[PDB]
Amino acid sequence: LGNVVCVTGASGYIASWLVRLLLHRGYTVKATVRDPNDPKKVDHLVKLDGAKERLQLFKANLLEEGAFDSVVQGCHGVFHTASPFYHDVKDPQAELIDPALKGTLNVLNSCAKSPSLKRVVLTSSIAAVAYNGKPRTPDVVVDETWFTDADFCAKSNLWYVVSKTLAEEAAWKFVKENNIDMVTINPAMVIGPLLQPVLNTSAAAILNLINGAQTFPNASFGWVNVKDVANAHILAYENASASGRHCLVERVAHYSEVVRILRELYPSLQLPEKCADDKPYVPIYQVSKEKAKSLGLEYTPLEVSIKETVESLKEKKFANL
Repeated sequence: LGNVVCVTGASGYIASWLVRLLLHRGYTVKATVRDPNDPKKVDHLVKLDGAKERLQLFKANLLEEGAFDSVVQGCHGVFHTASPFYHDVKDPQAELIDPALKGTLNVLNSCAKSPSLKRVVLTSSIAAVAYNGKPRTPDVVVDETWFTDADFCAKSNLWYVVSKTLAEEAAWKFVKENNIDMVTINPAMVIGPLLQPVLNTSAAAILNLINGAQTFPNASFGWVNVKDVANAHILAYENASASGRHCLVERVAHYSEVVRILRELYPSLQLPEKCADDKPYVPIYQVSKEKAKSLGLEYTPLEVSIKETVESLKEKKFANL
C-alpha cells in the first residue's frame, strides 16, 4: 500500500495513469523518464495528487544497458511500461524489433539482480496473442491461450505485431530461467481521458473521426479504457495468486460502430458517413475478460471510454466542436 515500486517510461499514456493510481493507493513511485529535468515532459506527472511527496523521478534511457540497475533496487514491484511512440519505419529490424527486445531484456536484467523484487508486471499487447493464423469472427473467443505466430506475421510485414510478440516471448523465457515472478497485461487500443496534451495512436484515431474526416476506416480493433489496464496492472501485482497473461480488451468494434456511438453521444457532431473502401467490414470477434475479472476488475463500456476521450480531446485543445 505504502511500499516502493518502479514504473518505467513514466511519461507514457498507460504509465501516466498507472503512476496516478499508484500514488493514490499510497505507494512511493520511482519513475524513469528520458530527461527528468525537462519540466515540460514531466509536468503532467509532478502535478498528480501525492506526486510532490511520493513521486521519485529518475533518468534512464531504455536502450542504455544497465540504465535501470539501481532504480529497481529497493522495489518490491517493477512495472515495465516504457512504450516508444510512433515514427515512420524504414528497417523494421533495427527500428522496431531490436529496440523492443533490447529494452525488455535491459530492464529484466536489472530485476534479476534485485533481492527486493517480488514481482514484475510487463505491459505487453493483444498483438502478442491474437495473430496465429486462425480466423477472428463474431463467435470466436480469443484468449490467453492464443499466441501470435511471429514468422507468420512477418510474411505480411506486420512488424509492430512481430516486435511485440518476440519481445513477450523473450520476456517469458528470461523470467523462467532467472526465477522471476512475472505477469503481463495485454491491451488492445487504449483510449479514455488524457493527463497531458499528447495523444497515443488510439486517441488520435478517435480525434480523426470527429475533426472533419470524410471517411472512417474499414477496420475492427479491440478497445479498452486506460483506467482499466492501469488498474489491471495494480491488481495483477497486488494479488499473489495472479499469474500469466491477461487480455485487456473490452469488446472489438468496427469503425462504423465507433462512429454510430459517437452519433449517439453527440447528435449535432459532424461525422464521416462513408467507409474508406466499399469492401465488406472487417469482422469483429470476442476477447475473454475472465482473467482480468478474476482479479476483481470491472470493465468500463466502450460508449463511456469514447465519451471520456472526446471530452478530453476538447479539454486538451485537440478538438473544436
